[PDB]
Amino acid sequence: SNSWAVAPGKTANGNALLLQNPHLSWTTDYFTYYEAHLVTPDFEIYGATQIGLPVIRFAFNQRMGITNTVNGMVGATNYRLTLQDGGYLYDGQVRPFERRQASYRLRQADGTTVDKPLEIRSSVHGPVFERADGTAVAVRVAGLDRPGMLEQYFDMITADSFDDYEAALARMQVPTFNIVYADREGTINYSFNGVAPKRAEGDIAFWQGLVPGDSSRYLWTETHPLDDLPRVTNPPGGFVQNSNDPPWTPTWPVTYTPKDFPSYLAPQTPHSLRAQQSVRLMSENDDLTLERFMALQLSHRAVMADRTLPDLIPAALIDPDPEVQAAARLLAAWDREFTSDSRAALLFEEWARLFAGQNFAGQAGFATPWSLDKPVSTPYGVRDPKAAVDQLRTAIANTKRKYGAIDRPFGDASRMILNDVNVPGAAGYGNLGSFRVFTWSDPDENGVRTPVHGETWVAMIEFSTPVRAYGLMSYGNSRQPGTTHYSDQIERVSRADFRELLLRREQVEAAVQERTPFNFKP
Amino acid sequence: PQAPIAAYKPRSNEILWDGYGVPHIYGVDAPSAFYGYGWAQARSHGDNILRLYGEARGKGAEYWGPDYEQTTVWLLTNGVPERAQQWYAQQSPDFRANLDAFAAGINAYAQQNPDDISPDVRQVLPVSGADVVAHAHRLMNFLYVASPGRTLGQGDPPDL
Repeated sequence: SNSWAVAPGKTANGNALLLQNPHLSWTTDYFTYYEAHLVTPDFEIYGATQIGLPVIRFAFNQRMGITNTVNGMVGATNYRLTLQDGGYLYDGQVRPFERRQASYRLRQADGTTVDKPLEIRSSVHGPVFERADGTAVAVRVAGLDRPGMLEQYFDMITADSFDDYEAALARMQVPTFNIVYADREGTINYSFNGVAPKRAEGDIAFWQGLVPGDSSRYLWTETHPLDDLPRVTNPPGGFVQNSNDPPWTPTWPVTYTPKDFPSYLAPQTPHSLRAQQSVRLMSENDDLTLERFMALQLSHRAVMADRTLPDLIPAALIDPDPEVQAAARLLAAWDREFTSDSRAALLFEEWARLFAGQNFAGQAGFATPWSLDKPVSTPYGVRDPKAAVDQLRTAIANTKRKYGAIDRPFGDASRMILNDVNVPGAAGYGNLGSFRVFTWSDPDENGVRTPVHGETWVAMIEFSTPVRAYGLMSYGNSRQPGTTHYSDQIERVSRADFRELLLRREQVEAAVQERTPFNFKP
Repeated sequence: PQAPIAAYKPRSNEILWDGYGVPHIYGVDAPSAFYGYGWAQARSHGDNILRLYGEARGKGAEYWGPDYEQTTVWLLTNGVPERAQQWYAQQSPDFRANLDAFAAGINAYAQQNPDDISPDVRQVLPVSGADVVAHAHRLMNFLYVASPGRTLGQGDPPDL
């Protein structure tokens, strides 16, 4: 997911801009987004949210809006228990489990149910599970006493002012997520939000692994308030951003560093090349219009080719294999953009799968390692060019096997297909540098692949008066069988032809195609 | 200090749907708008909403058999359905009425359009405010924050 908010001073017209841009699976049911507009005499909210949620997480209106990305807030601990004498060892002594006999019904092939017993054991830590390998793990989830998640979001997205927004946020009822805010009064804000246990030792990796379950040393009981968490408001650089990177370059220049916070809140890992592009696209551009803001959102640069091709190509041209030499010349002539008509992109992906791993996040191949001192220009270079040329040899073979050739057009293999709509793909993998993301599936027998994940809901809002906003939903607004509203936006997505989002009553009345009178009698 | 445009004051309850199937729900008050929103979501994503609410009740194994059983064990072991009843009761009166209205909207959609609801998920109806709280609880705390995979030492969810 990506998220941008831009302050009035960084724009041409003087109105803040917001990008909503979550990346989730295109198939997983509970991750499916839905767009809607709710209006009463006392509030108005427009935007998207996961199905089954009664409040809009990606919301905006005439005054303000927010967006979200995953931050991985470590709100739970998995504890390894030491079992002994029917109990578990804890502070020197054996301690018996709480145990409860529950049961549930299980549907049978013949349509009947049978009653199945289920023991539920807990230690002081929490409920106990047994892994296949025999490890007894107790899971301790924070924030189980925070009933107001939905209402917090509801009050945040209907806030009359930034102060009311912050006060709602400060309730700590929403247990995770980076949350970015902007409004027509000119305020922008980034918050690394969640419910994080207060701990007296251990960095994030320690608390992400199995923590010893035999001592009160590691049994946390309190959680941090909002003002202990990384936050940025109206910074000198005039924007905030997050593209799932750790919260250490949410703006530029920065306003804090990792030392300023406990080491268990967020990782200090290298920022993805997409996250590096997020920072560059905002920082290097001034006098932004909504139109330019939108154009920048479509960025689809093979940044990793920028970091590796200078070293890889000459090394590859030294190789006696004429096919490797030809692969090198094809890559050398590529403009390093993931366009539909690129003949080199698929081959470059296959090389990168080996150089940087199947997720493209590997660092060991680089000559110059990532550094927070050069957070948008590292890592860089090819450490061992001879090895990397061998990887290219293998990649050539992989590319031919998957796609039929080393120079099949990107948009001919990469398609977006919903029902009977089949359109050319562009952009791609985030970890290669593409800001606009389409996490292409493995190809079928004919070398055709489609997005498993990536752009879903995309909206860009200028908080002018009235507001102006544009958006698309990759997979439509309906997934019910027979709907005409599943495949009806993907062609527009293939051309980045965004819909004007219609908030004013007169616009809605002009666009209406169906009217459902209702009434609610409690 | 320029003020925003005048807010629209709805005088009747109606959904004006546009040509891409986006609902613009106008309510004369908050519960009416939440009901409209529940109705719309049931129209657009009804089957999968009911299925998820069924799971968050702890009833996945009971309604749909073995493929849903490990989620049932995860959610019952972590007390999710009962905790959702607690959280529902612990809502403020006003917000509880919005949640009840959302659930009523779902139920009303299904009641007036039973042909649009897949046979396998009909047994889930009616849904309640507490069902809505429960799915939100499972999603935030027991999918996002604490996943079955991390505790049980398994793998990561469907892509490739």
